[PDB]
Amino acid sequence: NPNYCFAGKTSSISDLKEVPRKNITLIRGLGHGEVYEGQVPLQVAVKTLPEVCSEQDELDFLMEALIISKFNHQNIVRCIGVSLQSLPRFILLELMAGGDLKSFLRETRPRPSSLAMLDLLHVARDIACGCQYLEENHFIHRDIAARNCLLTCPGPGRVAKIGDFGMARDIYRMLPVKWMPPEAFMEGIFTSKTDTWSFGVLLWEIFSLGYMPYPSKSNQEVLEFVTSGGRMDPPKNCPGPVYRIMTQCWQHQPEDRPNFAIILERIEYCTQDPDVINTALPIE
Ligand SMILES: C[C@@H](Oc1cc(-c2cccc(S(C)(=O)=O)c2)cnc1N)c1cc(F)ccc1N1NC=CN1
Repeated sequence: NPNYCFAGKTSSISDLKEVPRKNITLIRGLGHGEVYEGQVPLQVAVKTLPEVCSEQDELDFLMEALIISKFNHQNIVRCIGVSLQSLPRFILLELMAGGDLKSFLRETRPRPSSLAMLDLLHVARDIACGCQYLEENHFIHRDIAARNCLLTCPGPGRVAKIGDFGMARDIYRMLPVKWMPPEAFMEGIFTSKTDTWSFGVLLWEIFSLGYMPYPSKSNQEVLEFVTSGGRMDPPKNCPGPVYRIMTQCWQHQPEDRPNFAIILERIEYCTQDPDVINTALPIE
């Protein structure tokens, strides 16, 4: 059984909370291996490992379990436990009834039939807080993007959390190029400033209300665009103060990009600014 180290502490499969299979009930699919809504009553999202898999897939699954179980922060999805001693094997996560952030943005965007700038700034703050936690614990996420974030509920009290760690698990042992800084896809150098760049792209995703980054551009086109200094324009109706956070996250030199403490400070300032939060989002 392979070990996992986070924050200088070492854990193993034995440290995972094994939940008796008989105590676990599947309710319905949530999409995808496959993920189900379940009960243990505690509501859970149940990630499954296909029984037809390689020994490598099984190690990947175990490592994902260790990674999430060892985090402790309000903006990172909780792991209730695992069921690894029955097949198919389960990882049990906090059920985020709001679903993934990218689909939420698409589905909840203002129309003649609702969201405000403050809703978006709150999502941004939430994820930035999670990223700050990762940064201060020297963990590089490597794939900070709307598709990897979840919401506790559809309504105003929603809290956003980072909910997937598959890329980080792979690296611990298909590239998200549109979310990566120049030194990452060029030299394969990763640091906390890698996540800062990605957060800038997530910020664009959020204030565009769920558009794919670099509209009309392919991966290689983005690679060449970003490498030569190209940056995305502001999303429709995006306040200048918010766009300026994005452009700071996308500084070419990693040292010129803000850490997440500074990012959080800037998001907070935007939230206070009436001219920012009084700005209406577009209605499609
Ligand atoms: C592993 C999975 O975890 C979850 C999904 C949903 C969740 C996702 C979508 C919709 C709903 S719903 C129908 O209950 O509103 C709940 C709610 N809680 C989770 N803990 C997940 C984590 C992410 F960070 C991003 C996407 C997903 N998936 N995987 C398969 C589907 N989403």
